[PDB]
Amino acid sequence: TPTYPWRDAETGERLVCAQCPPGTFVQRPCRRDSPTTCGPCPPRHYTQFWNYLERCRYCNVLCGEREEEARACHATHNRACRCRTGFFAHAGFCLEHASCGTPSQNTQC
Amino acid sequence: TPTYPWRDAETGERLVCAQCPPGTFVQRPCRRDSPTTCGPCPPRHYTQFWNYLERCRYCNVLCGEREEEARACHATHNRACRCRTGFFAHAGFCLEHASCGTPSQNTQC
Amino acid sequence: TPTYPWRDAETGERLVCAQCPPGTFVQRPCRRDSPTTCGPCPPRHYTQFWNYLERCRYCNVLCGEREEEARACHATHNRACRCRTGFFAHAGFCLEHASCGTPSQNTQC
Amino acid sequence: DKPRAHLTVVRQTPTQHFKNQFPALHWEHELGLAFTKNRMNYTNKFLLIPESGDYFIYSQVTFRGMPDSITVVITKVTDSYPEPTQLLMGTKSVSEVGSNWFQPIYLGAMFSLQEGDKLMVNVSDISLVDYTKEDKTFFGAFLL
Amino acid sequence: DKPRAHLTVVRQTPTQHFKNQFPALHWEHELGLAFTKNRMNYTNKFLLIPESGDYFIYSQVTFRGMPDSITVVITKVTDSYPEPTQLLMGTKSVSEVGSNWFQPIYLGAMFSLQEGDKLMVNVSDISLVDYTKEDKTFFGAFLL
Amino acid sequence: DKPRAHLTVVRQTPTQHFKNQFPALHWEHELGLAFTKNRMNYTNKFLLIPESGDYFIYSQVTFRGMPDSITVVITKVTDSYPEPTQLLMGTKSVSEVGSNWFQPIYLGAMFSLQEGDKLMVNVSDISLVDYTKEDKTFFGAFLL
Repeated sequence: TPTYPWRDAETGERLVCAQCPPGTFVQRPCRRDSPTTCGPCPPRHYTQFWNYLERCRYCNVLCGEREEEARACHATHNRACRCRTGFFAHAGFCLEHASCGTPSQNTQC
Repeated sequence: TPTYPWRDAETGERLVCAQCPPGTFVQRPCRRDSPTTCGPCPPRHYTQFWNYLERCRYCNVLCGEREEEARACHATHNRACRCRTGFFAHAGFCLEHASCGTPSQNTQC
Repeated sequence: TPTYPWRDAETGERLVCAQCPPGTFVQRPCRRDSPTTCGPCPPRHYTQFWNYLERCRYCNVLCGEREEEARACHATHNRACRCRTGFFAHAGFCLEHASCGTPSQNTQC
Repeated sequence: DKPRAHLTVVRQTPTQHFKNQFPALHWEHELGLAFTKNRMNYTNKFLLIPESGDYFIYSQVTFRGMPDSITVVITKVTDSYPEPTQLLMGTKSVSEVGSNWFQPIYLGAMFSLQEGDKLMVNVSDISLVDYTKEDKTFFGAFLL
Repeated sequence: DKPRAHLTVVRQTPTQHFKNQFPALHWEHELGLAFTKNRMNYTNKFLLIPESGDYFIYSQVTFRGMPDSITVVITKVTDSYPEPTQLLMGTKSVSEVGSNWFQPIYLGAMFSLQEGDKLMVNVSDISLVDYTKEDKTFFGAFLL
Repeated sequence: DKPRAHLTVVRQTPTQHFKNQFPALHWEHELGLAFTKNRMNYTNKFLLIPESGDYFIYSQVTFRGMPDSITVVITKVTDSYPEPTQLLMGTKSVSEVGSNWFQPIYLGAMFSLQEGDKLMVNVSDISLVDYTKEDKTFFGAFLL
């Protein structure tokens, strides 16, 4: 279990607080009384790692033309895009492979 | 006659005011007493439509190289530019037409 | 000796002050009592001309790839760069000269 | 405090009404890096000015072509006149190059605006706008 | 309130004095989108700084060629030293392309300036500057 | 007063650790046009945010090639999460052109940042960054 330093909002006693697991975020920080409240990431948001964000990260990757969802927006990861079946990635552009071609690589004649 | 909502500067009674015709602008807004004062557009300014601007629009189009005044700056319209007799417009550049060509179109051999 | 107008910091009597020579800068302005204090330019700084800066100019020219110090950072001038022996300057790029070429000019076969 | 908005790109819903016309862009206004505060409201492609004053206005639109030129215009719309005002233009001729190019166009300046004014961003070709991420195409304004 | 100016392009009167030199541009200072306020004065190609402090300074110059490169420099001039200071440079090599191109160059940053300083914008070639409209080539500054 | 920094380029010490990674740039923070003030500190490639609020952040990186594309990213780093946030990206595909080109890339926008956040500028290829003068490649931020 990871941990983080924090000073209390009521009366500022510096206490070591509990990190929130992937899928969650610090909804309320730990007190001298209670531990850290981890709330679940809301729709279209994620936390992939043990964190102490007070707000989940937004799924901010949209798939373009010549592109499909390689990975959906989960509460534990961002959305990811690969090229469509007709195309392969190169320099940032998803482009065609000329048969007489995997989303990662150009297959040859 | 077009019209516009307004609240009085002296004592804020919401009254419907008269629009100013092309060539003019709202110099003073209408009151409970008097109607809207429309003043004439000053030099190098215009209003093309029924408006309630408190300031006329500036004639902000200058003709470039390979260009002539298609339309002068009037009090009722902005200045407009066409290409010169030697040139025709294309993509934003006024360029030559090769005879062995109207300001709008390329005439051919 | 060049000169400059100034108003006193203690009691604002407008007096004509002495300029500082190349290599120096106005450390303290001239008073009704004493003349202008010129201090020496600190490391990696310069003043090339008679001036009344309260701070010397920084040597802000770094020599790139294909480049060597034409002139070092002195207290009286900025650093300057020419191309290396293998290259000549053109448009801002120091590039090679093809023998079968001075830092300023391309020598030919 | 002072009216502020930073808006980020979304997928563009390609409109049919464009008679030689530059369409406006749709923006995100609350998710990720996007925010609006202090009465600066985003509705329906416009940013509504709540308070008269001097505003710094900026936008970047990243273009990718997989077209003679590419253009961004930031536009002021008022009710007091039927025609908009072009505040800023960034226009770039597209080189023959290779038909697999990408380019940003950045604009930012200061303008005296009036309570009730609507600011929008127009592009030459909506199908060339890169909408894939919020850091590449954005639009913002703040009262100085 | 605070010194502010947004200046717009005008037709450039081509000067003869340029010994391998970058000429300054002439600006509009009161018509259309151009304004100056709160002691920020425009005279004779310069913007006069009335008050010492930190300023955001910006300019766009649109270039059109119908030339190896194109360059914009924003320059500070003081009386206390005979040589100017280059605050910002935007330099772009011009591709062989097609000799019918256009390009903007945009610069903006924050500088500590002193009462009495003069700011001006210099270009590599005045005959390449697009002066046709106020939204394409502009120059501005405001005290933060 | 308010946290402000304008930083200028220096010679880049080419690091070995870059696993398909965009390295950060080193900046000057006190000499020439470079300054930091009011608790806005520069250390070790980062600009440390001293005070939570809305910041205007900007950078230009001039690239010269004597490469498919060139990219600048301005990045926010927090201790509260292991991965950075990309605030701004300026990416430009490099034309076949002539292998003697130069280009600026300019970015500037407004972001809500928190006390303790670190801002840095990352580039696609450090060996393409023009470091020769302070007016060509710079990085800055100021609390609005």
